[PDB]
Amino acid sequence: CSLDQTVAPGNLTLCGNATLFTTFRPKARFIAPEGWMNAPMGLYQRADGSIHAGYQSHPKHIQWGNISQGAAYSSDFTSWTDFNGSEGYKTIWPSQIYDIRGVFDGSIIKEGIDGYPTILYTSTSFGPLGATLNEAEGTETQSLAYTTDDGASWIKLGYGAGQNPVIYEWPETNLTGFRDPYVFQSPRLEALLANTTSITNATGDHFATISGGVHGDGARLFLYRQHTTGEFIKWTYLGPLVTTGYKESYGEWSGNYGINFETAGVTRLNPAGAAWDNGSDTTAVDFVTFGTEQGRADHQNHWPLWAAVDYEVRDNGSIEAVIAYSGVQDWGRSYAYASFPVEGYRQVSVGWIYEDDDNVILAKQFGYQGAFTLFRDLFVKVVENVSPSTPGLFEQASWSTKNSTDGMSVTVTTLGQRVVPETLAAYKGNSTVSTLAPVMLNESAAAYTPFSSQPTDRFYALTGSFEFGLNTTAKAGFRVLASEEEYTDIWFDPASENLTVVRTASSLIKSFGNDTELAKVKLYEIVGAESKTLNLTVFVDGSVIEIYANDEVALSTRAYPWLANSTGAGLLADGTTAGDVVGVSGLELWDGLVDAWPARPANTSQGLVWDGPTAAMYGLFAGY
Amino acid sequence: CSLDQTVAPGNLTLCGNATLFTTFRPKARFIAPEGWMNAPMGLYQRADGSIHAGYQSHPKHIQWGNISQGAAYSSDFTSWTDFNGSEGYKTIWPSQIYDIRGVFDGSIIKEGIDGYPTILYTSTSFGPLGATLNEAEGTETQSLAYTTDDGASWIKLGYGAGQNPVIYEWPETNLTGFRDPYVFQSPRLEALLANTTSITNATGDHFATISGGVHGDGARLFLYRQHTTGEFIKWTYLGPLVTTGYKESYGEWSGNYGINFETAGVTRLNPAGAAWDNGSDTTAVDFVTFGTEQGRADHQNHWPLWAAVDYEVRDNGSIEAVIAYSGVQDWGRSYAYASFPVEGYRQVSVGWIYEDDDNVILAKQFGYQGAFTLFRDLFVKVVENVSPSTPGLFEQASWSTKNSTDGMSVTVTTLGQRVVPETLAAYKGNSTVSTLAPVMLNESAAAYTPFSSQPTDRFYALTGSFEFGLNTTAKAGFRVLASEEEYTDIWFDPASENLTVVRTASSLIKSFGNDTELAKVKLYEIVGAESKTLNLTVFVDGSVIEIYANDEVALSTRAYPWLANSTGAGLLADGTTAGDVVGVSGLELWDGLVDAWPARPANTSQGLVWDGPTAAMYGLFAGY
Ligand SMILES: *[C@@H]1O[C@H](CO)[C@@H](O[C@@H]2O[C@H](CO)[C@@H](O[C@@H]3O[C@H](CO[C@H]4O[C@H](CO[C@H]5O[C@H](CO)[C@@H](O)[C@H](O)[C@@H]5O[C@H]5O[C@H](CO)[C@@H](O)[C@H](O)[C@@H]5O)[C@@H](O)[C@H](O[C@H]5O[C@H](CO)[C@@H](O)[C@H](O)[C@@H]5O)[C@@H]4O)[C@@H](O)[C@H](O[C@H]4O[C@H](CO)[C@@H](O)[C@H](O)[C@@H]4O[C@H]4O[C@H](CO)[C@@H](O)[C@H](O)[C@@H]4O[C@H]4O[C@H](CO)[C@@H](O)[C@H](O)[C@@H]4O)[C@@H]3O)[C@H](O)[C@H]2NC(C)=O)[C@H](O)[C@H]1NC(C)=O
Ligand SMILES: *[C@@H]1O[C@H](CO)[C@@H](O[C@@H]2O[C@H](CO)[C@@H](O[C@@H]3O[C@H](CO[C@H]4O[C@H](CO[C@H]5O[C@H](CO)[C@@H](O)[C@H](O)[C@@H]5O[C@H]5O[C@H](CO)[C@@H](O)[C@H](O)[C@@H]5O)[C@@H](O)[C@H](O[C@H]5O[C@H](CO)[C@@H](O)[C@H](O)[C@@H]5O)[C@@H]4O)[C@@H](O)[C@H](O[C@H]4O[C@H](CO)[C@@H](O)[C@H](O)[C@@H]4O[C@H]4O[C@H](CO)[C@@H](O)[C@H](O)[C@@H]4O[C@H]4O[C@H](CO)[C@@H](O)[C@H](O)[C@@H]4O)[C@@H]3O)[C@H](O)[C@H]2NC(C)=O)[C@H](O)[C@H]1NC(C)=O
Ligand SMILES: *[C@@H]1O[C@H](CO)[C@@H](O[C@@H]2O[C@H](CO)[C@@H](O[C@@H]3O[C@H](CO[C@H]4O[C@H](CO)[C@@H](O)[C@H](O[C@H]5O[C@H](CO)[C@@H](O)[C@H](O)[C@@H]5O)[C@@H]4O)[C@@H](O)[C@H](O[C@H]4O[C@H](CO)[C@@H](O)[C@H](O)[C@@H]4O[C@H]4O[C@H](CO)[C@@H](O)[C@H](O)[C@@H]4O)[C@@H]3O)[C@H](O)[C@H]2NC(C)=O)[C@H](O)[C@H]1NC(C)=O
Ligand SMILES: *[C@@H]1O[C@H](CO)[C@@H](O[C@@H]2O[C@H](CO)[C@@H](O[C@@H]3O[C@H](CO[C@H]4O[C@H](CO)[C@@H](O)[C@H](O[C@H]5O[C@H](CO)[C@@H](O)[C@H](O)[C@@H]5O)[C@@H]4O)[C@@H](O)[C@H](O[C@H]4O[C@H](CO)[C@@H](O)[C@H](O)[C@@H]4O[C@H]4O[C@H](CO)[C@@H](O)[C@H](O)[C@@H]4O)[C@@H]3O)[C@H](O)[C@H]2NC(C)=O)[C@H](O)[C@H]1NC(C)=O
Ligand SMILES: *[C@@H]1O[C@H](CO)[C@@H](O[C@@H]2O[C@H](CO)[C@@H](O)[C@H](O)[C@H]2NC(C)=O)[C@H](O)[C@H]1NC(C)=O
Ligand SMILES: *[C@@H]1O[C@H](CO)[C@@H](O)[C@H](O)[C@H]1NC(C)=O
Ligand SMILES: *[C@@H]1O[C@H](CO)[C@@H](O)[C@H](O)[C@H]1NC(C)=O
Ligand SMILES: *[C@@H]1O[C@H](CO)[C@@H](O)[C@H](O)[C@H]1NC(C)=O
Ligand SMILES: *[C@@H]1O[C@H](CO)[C@@H](O)[C@H](O)[C@H]1NC(C)=O
Ligand SMILES: *[C@@H]1O[C@H](CO)[C@@H](O)[C@H](O)[C@H]1NC(C)=O
Ligand SMILES: *[C@@H]1O[C@H](CO)[C@@H](O)[C@H](O)[C@H]1NC(C)=O
Ligand SMILES: *[C@@H]1O[C@H](CO)[C@@H](O)[C@H](O)[C@H]1NC(C)=O
Ligand SMILES: *[C@@H]1O[C@H](CO)[C@@H](O)[C@H](O)[C@H]1NC(C)=O
Ligand SMILES: *[C@@H]1O[C@H](CO)[C@@H](O)[C@H](O)[C@H]1NC(C)=O
Ligand SMILES: *[C@@H]1O[C@H](CO)[C@@H](O)[C@H](O)[C@H]1NC(C)=O
Ligand SMILES: *[C@@H]1O[C@H](CO)[C@@H](O)[C@H](O)[C@H]1NC(C)=O
Ligand SMILES: *[C@@H]1O[C@H](CO)[C@@H](O)[C@H](O)[C@H]1NC(C)=O
Ligand SMILES: *[C@@H]1O[C@H](CO)[C@@H](O)[C@H](O)[C@H]1NC(C)=O
Ligand SMILES: OC[C@H]1O[C@](O)(CO)[C@@H](O)[C@@H]1O
Ligand SMILES: OC[C@H]1O[C@](O)(CO)[C@@H](O)[C@@H]1O
Repeated sequence: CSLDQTVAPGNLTLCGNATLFTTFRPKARFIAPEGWMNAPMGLYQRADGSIHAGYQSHPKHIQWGNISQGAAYSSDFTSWTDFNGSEGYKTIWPSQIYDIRGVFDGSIIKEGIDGYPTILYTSTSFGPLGATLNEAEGTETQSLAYTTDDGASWIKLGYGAGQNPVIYEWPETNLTGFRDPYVFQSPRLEALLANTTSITNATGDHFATISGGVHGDGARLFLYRQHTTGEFIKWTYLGPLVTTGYKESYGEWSGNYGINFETAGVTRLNPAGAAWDNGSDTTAVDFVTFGTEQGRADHQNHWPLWAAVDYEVRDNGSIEAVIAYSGVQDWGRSYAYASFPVEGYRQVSVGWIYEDDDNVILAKQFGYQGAFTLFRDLFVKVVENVSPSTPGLFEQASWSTKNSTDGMSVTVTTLGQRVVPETLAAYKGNSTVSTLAPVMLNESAAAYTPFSSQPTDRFYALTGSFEFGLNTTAKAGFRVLASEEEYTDIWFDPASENLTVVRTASSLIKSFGNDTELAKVKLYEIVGAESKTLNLTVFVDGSVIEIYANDEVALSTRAYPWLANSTGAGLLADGTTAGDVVGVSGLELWDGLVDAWPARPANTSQGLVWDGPTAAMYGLFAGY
Repeated sequence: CSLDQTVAPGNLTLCGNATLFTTFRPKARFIAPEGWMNAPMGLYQRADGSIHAGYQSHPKHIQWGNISQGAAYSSDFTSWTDFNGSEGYKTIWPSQIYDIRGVFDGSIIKEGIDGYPTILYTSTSFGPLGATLNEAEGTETQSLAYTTDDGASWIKLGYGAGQNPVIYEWPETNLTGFRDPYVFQSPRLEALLANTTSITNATGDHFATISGGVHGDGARLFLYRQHTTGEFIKWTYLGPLVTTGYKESYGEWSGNYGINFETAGVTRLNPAGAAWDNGSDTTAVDFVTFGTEQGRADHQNHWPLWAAVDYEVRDNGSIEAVIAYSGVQDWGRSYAYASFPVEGYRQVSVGWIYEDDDNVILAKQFGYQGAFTLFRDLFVKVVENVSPSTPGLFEQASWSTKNSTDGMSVTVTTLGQRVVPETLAAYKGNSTVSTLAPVMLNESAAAYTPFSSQPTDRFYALTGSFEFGLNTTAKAGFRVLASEEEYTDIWFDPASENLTVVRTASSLIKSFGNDTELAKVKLYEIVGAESKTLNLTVFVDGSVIEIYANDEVALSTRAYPWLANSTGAGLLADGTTAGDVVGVSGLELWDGLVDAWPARPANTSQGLVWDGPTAAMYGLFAGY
């Protein structure tokens, strides 16, 4: 195994375990110390203002199994410190008959058992488990644990009647899934249900959704309400909150609802961030975020979606969330988005970016799999003075429109997402910042124009505002992780409304994915404007490429160039002419970002292990 | 619920949990503090000379489940002290994917991992488990744990390749069972295999048997040998040690071999006790003790058996234990006998006495189920100068015969069992001892004759020597736990060779078992004698009646009389006449015995719990 990155890669499958640990590894984001990670979980702001982040974790392995909560904390979403206890960085693990098959996703009751932060999580036991299998009741249940030391450790309630698991009865038969309890307070839902509490007897101040579906009949989000305030054992099933059809799609801008939901959450937002009103704020909108499975031919059959909803109260004292419009939270290789409340009326969302090595060819050589996305503030994005001639505006696909009184302008509303400002400030302050001169891409533009200042490594950010003619057929964007022989091209094509990431040349290593990523982006044209603008921001972090457009569209992907000099960046131009000009301004490069794990050495591998021949006998985990 | 024991019992099923805790409870023997217990396990003599005894335990329940090792220690087999740790009196419990379904029986390697006492135990996981079910490989495996604090706690080896479980591959297909590893040293087997170690490469000083069988083709005891001395991960399968046929019986004196073995062990004995020679001691005999299942219509389909064996070395470097003669370790409501070595060339055996409430009618009201037998020294019983006219002598059923040179006398050899002398000494010393006058049972004998001194409670022992004519048709024995209305009759009938316990009047409470117990007893007639003698000893301990005859035959049973005065005892006589006289001598009553758990209060119930609706969903444990 040669690690010479000045020549073509050899047969890297001959390399030992974790020999490629640092080669492609993100440095500026949340990632486990080593091994397998997937979904964020147990997210909460602690009493001291710091953020506790959990994650689905399988240390010393590179496939899923014995799934546990790994955890860490941060005062700024950006620089993190691992917990370190008797199980290393794990804080909850399989240990009881009810959760021995895995401690799945869970969420936080901030004032729970004996006043302590309390997690409600999916406790899994034996049996077929999956949306395409014949799962039975008991295999997935919901259980409680609480922490007396701010997340350093958790104490589970005892196993038994009136204790764990606390939710085990399936609310409907033939479920495709029954997991990922999302606990939340909602003045909105309390106000809506206040006249029906005699029907259900559920009067608690916490609600919980559980994600699943029904075999042959689409996904379901099930709503529960805490039966009594200050008591956490009894949760009353109200009814289905979200019901979608088997592989139903709301359209091209909205992914596909698949057969089963995962990691669903409920929030309420206004233009500033989180909204805690009862319905009285006319600018606030109710949202559900959710993953779907088996409604996609690629991306591990997974869509991370969101929908704006209008709540209706049913006669039996339950809530129907009627979908008003429906979108995509991230168009790339990410899934399992979780959101949580943060001080200052914020709702912050973070997901999991998987690798692009689906045949598991170099996973052992990495010695790890997975990272988080960046942490994102959610809010209601409002665009005023939108021109009615904006193409496709009244499809109202992943947005709503409200006409002005005179019908000559429109107010557009949709889900906004932006990187938390703490991370942007820390990144900028720790980076070498180059402000670049604006450029007109015209007849003289090369296909690729390197920036006047170049990155020094695979840890950087770039931004630019691309101004297009209203009838342009030109394409423009950014090339990143670029040498002569390897590069990744991020294009926007206003005529098709497609943002693409072309990865045919991303790496000389052929075992990594090289399919083109695609997001839809609606450029809302402004009344009186003779152009339309795309604000495009890209974070490059080891192998992660994380793209944001107009504080609305997000696309996370992976590129694994071998060569040490495949770090360059610049502007892309196609079909720009003297008449069809793309103006690029507000150009800036941040080289370096932040070391997100300052206490960790460069190599935190502890080696990899095999579970042995019993892994195949039990049939639960791959075993490596 | 009335607890008035001076009048007839009411409907005792209306009584609360553990309200009958003290009513029928043994006081003078090993028993858990509360709840369910079954098989002894993890038996060893510690470095300080004390005895560590483990047991299959389910606290706060009255049926089997979450099965764990409860433990205690004693300096004299008789007075015990519970361990007390983070899990109360438990010291090993289900905690890993490989043992989450139960920590089954295991045995001790005295100098094991890092020189510490080490247990090899059956670690169970999910799936059908049972001799009549379709069990699969992995459901029962064998795992190691070691203790650094003399049994107060145990540390399991890690889960994985080259660690736990250490034995998982089935040695043959379609096993009925694969459990109860019995680890032992054997100079005998080492000497027999010494010329074959090139064939197998197994040269360790520990052997282990695993108990099971093959579907449709009878029971099997599988022999393993430690691959290398001082190393405890690798155990090499040699071959089947004992092979018996599907529901095969060696005859009337030998029970039935059933379909599957449980709790099998291997030992070597001589007339004094344990034998540690290599084969050179011509007085020593190799024995296997084992439980069988599904070869009996009653007694929970369970026979606790033993066999004398002659070892043959196979060409593949394995051992066939050929059965020479075959007997019964206890004829009553006991099972799961374990034996272990004790200083002074002793092998000590102890089993589990189950209740006689198979429909679980009063188990909750008890608040516990089960006890141990007394601890028994094993040895080779030798009877010299036996008359060849002893009826049925040359059937050689559960004994062997060796003729004298002149053919006029016989030496009989069989398995001897007697209560450990420490217990007999402690019982006698703490009791009020009444030595009773000898009696001739003749034409004037009443059916029942109370002893001149009577017990004061349900904790006593009695012994007597019954001398019969060689052609007697008289019956005699002992009545115990007796008032006018309730009593239990222990009869010997030399003409049929049957020792019986008639329990039709044992209790006014009709839900307890009342079937007649039966053991075969061979009175070996001595050359020149004009009579034959039965030495009969009975221990009465709460509800336990434990009977020993001629240091050979054992019969454990249960009687639950309601009335407070159903404690009396005396002699039974049937068909005694002027011509057919039974002489009774050596009569002695010990009233009181010993408080075996001096630190425990009278009521050690902690209440009972229900596992809740998930117990039925998981399908592993009853849940109560
Ligand atoms: C199969 O069998 C299994 C084994 O038996 C079984 O699992 C066990 O289940 C039981 C029962 O559910 C569990 O017992 C509970 O334990 C809770 C604490 O759990 C944490 O701590 C224990 C013990 O920790 C000590 O020991 C360990 C090991 O040595 C050390 O590491 C620790 O440092 C600590 O050591 C100190 O103490 C020792 C003595 O105990 C000393 O020896 C030592 O020197 C130290 O000083 C840990 O073992 C636990 O770890 C395990 O679990 C975690 C997850 O939780 C895993 O991550 C980990 O790997 C382990 O598996 C864990 O860390 C107790 O809190 C709990 O007791 C409460 O609940 C019951 C009711 O259900 C009450 O009876 C009891 O009174 C307690 O309730 C009171 O207190 C709580 C909290 O304060 C209140 O909320 C509650 O209202 C109540 O308050 C009352 O009192 C107040 C005043 O005090 C009053 O104001 C109130 O009004 C009120 O009256 C219970 O004991 C046990 O942990 C399980 N063990 C394991 C190993 O899993 C399994 O379920 C079985 N399976 C089946 C299918 O049946
Ligand atoms: C799913 O995930 C699960 C969770 O991750 C996973 O289970 C875990 O598996 C791991 C890996 O197998 C287990 O880790 C092992 O733990 C052994 C010790 O186990 C005992 O102690 C721990 C820790 O105890 C501390 O913390 C608890 C909890 O707070 C306290 O109660 C204790 O008092 C104690 O507290 C002190 O220390 C803390 C810090 O650690 C402090 O915070 C605290 O303040 C105190 O000071 C317990 O948690 C264990 O309890 C659990 O298990 C028992 C059964 O064992 C249950 O009954 C119980 O309920 C719990 O479930 C337990 O009591 C370690 O010995 C072991 O490390 C050895 O092995 C590995 C190799 O496999 C080596 O890397 C390592 O070096 C060690 O080997 C050396 O040492 C041994 C023994 O000394 C030697 O034999 C060996 O040769 C070697 O020697 C070397 O060094 C010598 C010099 O030192 C040298 O001379 C030699 O030459 C040689 O080089 C390992 O860490 C972990 O316990 C499991 N945890 C649980 C909760 O189950 C599960 O498997 C996963 N499932 C799947 C399917 O994957
Ligand atoms: C004395 O000890 C016991 C422990 O043994 C303590 O706990 C009780 O344990 C018994 C079992 O011994 C439980 O009985 C079972 O109850 C089931 C129905 O439960 C619901 O109703 C009761 C009655 O009002 C409620 O109290 C329960 O509430 C508790 O549980 C819920 C969770 O569901 C918690 O949220 C609460 O907080 C409580 O903890 C429940 O709401 C019932 O299904 C079950 O029925 C079987 O058994 C009976 C009798 O044999 C049959 O009539 C019936 O047909 C079922 O029989 C089954 O038999 C076989 C084998 O099981 C199966 O193959 C068959 O198909 C069939 O299903 C049973 O009655 C009791 O619920 C439980 N009580 C608790 C936890 O409070 C006592 O508390 C303790 N007493 C004291 C004072 O300490
Ligand atoms: C680098 O990290 C790894 C952890 O990932 C460490 O451990 C190794 O892990 C790999 C898996 O990643 C193990 O590979 C598997 O080995 C099986 C055969 O094992 C036996 O042979 C090897 C080779 O000589 C021995 O080393 C083993 O000894 C160890 O295990 C025994 C217990 O059996 C212990 O007692 C010892 O002490 C050792 O610990 C064994 O004797 C093999 O069956 C398995 O095969 C699958 O995978 C390969 C490749 O994909 C296929 O060719 C094959 O067809 C099988 O594919 C399966 O694929 C799917 C999904 O699994 C199934 O559905 C199919 O039906 C099919 O079965 C695999 O090759 C390796 O054994 C293990 N090594 C150990 C523990 O030593 C490394 O140690 C670590 N390296 C370092 C230097 O630290
Ligand atoms: C019944 O018990 C008696 C008394 O223990 C046994 O007779 C004794 O046997 C020993 C050992 O051979 C002798 O040393 C004693 O002299 C005998 N004592 C007597 C006759 O009082 C007798 O062997 C036992 N019988 C059976 C059939 O087990
Ligand atoms: C980058 O590295 C490759 C391989 O060493 C080399 O061919 C190329 O000229 C280097 N320089 C660039 C792309 O500027
Ligand atoms: C990282 O550390 C692991 C564990 O010690 C080691 O096996 C591996 O070779 C190291 N990799 C690198 C790139 O240093
Ligand atoms: C309430 O009504 C809805 C709509 O029919 C139904 O799906 C839900 O199950 C009901 N809730 C109950 C029965 O608790
Ligand atoms: C909204 O405005 C557009 C453009 O003027 C018009 O076509 C449409 O009918 C208006 N909708 C409503 C509800 O008035
Ligand atoms: C660099 O990043 C750290 C960690 O996030 C942050 O606290 C610090 O303020 C940053 N440095 C600046 C802004 O100069
Ligand atoms: C075309 O673009 C280049 C580079 O921005 C610029 O120098 C030139 O002035 C542009 N042409 C016109 C006509 O503006
Ligand atoms: C024993 O008790 C019962 C019921 O109280 C009584 O009838 C009998 O006379 C008592 N005395 C005996 C059997 O000596
Ligand atoms: C024994 O103690 C248990 C637990 O406190 C109690 O429920 C039961 O009534 C007691 N039984 C007796 C006979 O004292
Ligand atoms: C050794 O031979 C016996 C008799 O055929 C057989 O049952 C056993 O499995 C053999 N041992 C092996 C193959 O290890
Ligand atoms: C043993 O002795 C009996 C009685 O004398 C006789 O019938 C039998 O044949 C003898 N057995 C042998 C092997 O000599
Ligand atoms: C009573 O029993 C205890 C406990 O077994 C024992 O140590 C003691 O010696 C006995 N008392 C005597 C023989 O007087
Ligand atoms: C018959 O038995 C009684 C009681 O033991 C005794 O008094 C009497 O002497 C016996 N008869 C003969 C003839 O020995
Ligand atoms: C003695 O026991 C046997 C069972 O081994 C039985 O067949 C026989 O009928 C019994 N006879 C008497 C008289 O009890
Ligand atoms: O690791 C298991 C967890 O990951 C998910 O499948 C999302 O991909 C969740 O539904 C589950 O809780
Ligand atoms: O409790 C389970 C244990 O009990 C037995 O079944 C004996 O009755 C053993 O074979 C097993 O190890």
